[PDB]
Amino acid sequence: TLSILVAHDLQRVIGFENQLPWHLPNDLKHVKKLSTGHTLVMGRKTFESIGKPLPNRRNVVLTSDTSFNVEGVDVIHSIEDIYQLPGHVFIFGGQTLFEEMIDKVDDMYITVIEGKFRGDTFFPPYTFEDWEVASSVEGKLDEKNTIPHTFLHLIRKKLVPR
Ligand SMILES: NC(=O)c1ccc[n+]([C@@H]2O[C@H](COP(=O)([O-])OP(=O)(O)OC[C@H]3O[C@@H](n4cnc5c(N)ncnc54)[C@H](OP(=O)(O)O)[C@@H]3O)[C@@H](O)[C@H]2O)c1
Ligand SMILES: COc1ccc([C@H]2c3cc(OC)c(OC)cc3CNN2C(=O)CCc2cc(Cc3cnc(N)nc3N)cc(OC)c2OC)cc1
Repeated sequence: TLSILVAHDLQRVIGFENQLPWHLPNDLKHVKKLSTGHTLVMGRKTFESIGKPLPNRRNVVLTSDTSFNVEGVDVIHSIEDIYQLPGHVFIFGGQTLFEEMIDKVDDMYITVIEGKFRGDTFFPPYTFEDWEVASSVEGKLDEKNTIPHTFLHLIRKKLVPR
C-alpha cells in the first residue's frame, strides 16, 4: 500500500526556504503516529531539512547522488525503486516527489493547515471530484497549537461508466 503524507495550507503551500512554514506540534505527532513502524520515502532536500532520519521507521531517501550514504538511511536512485519497497510506504515529500507520485498513490493523508502562509514549494492541485473523503477530523487547538487544521484521509475514486 502506497500513500502520500503531507501538510499543506489553504493555497497548497507545503514549504518555505526548505522548512515548514508553520509551527504545529500536533501535526508532527500526527506524522509520528501514522508512519511509525512503516516506511518513509523522501527527496534529498526534504531529508536535509530534517537533517537526521526519523526514529523507529525505515527512512528512504531518493537522490541522484551516488555518493549519498547516511547512517540510518536507505538510498534509492529512481522512482521505480519505490515500488519494490515492502509494507506501508508513505511518500513524505517534498514538492518534486509529490508531483511525481500523486497520480500513483492509493490514498493521501493530508493535514490542511487552515491558513495562508508564504511559501516557495507547493503540493500539486487535486480535486475532491477525484478523491473520496474517508475521514475528516478537526485538530484540537491549544496555546501551543494555535493554527486551525484538519486531518483528511483521502482515497482515490474508481472511474466507472455513468
Ligand atoms: N508536508 C509538508 O508540508 C512537507 C513535507 C515534506 C517536505 N516539505 C517541504 O518541501 C520542500 C522541498 O521540496 P523540493 O521539491 O524542493 O525537494 P524534495 O522533493 O524534498 O527533494 C528534491 C530532490 O529529490 C531528488 N529526487 C527527486 N526525484 C528524483 C528522481 N526521480 N530521481 C532521482 N532523484 C530524485 C533530487 O535530489 P538530488 O538533487 O540530490 O538528485 C531532487 O533534487 C521543503 O521546503 C520542505 O520544507 C513539506
Ligand atoms: C512536538 O511533537 C513532536 C515533535 C517532533 C517530532 C519528530 C519526531 C521525534 C521522534 O523522536 C522522539 C520520533 O520518534 C518516533 C518521531 C518523530 C516524528 N516527526 N518528527 C520530526 O521532527 C519530523 C518533522 C518534519 C516533517 C516533515 C514532512 C511532513 C510534515 N507534516 C506532514 N503532515 N507530513 C509530512 N510529510 C517535514 C519537515 O521539514 C521539512 C519536518 O521537520 C520540521 C514528533 C513529535
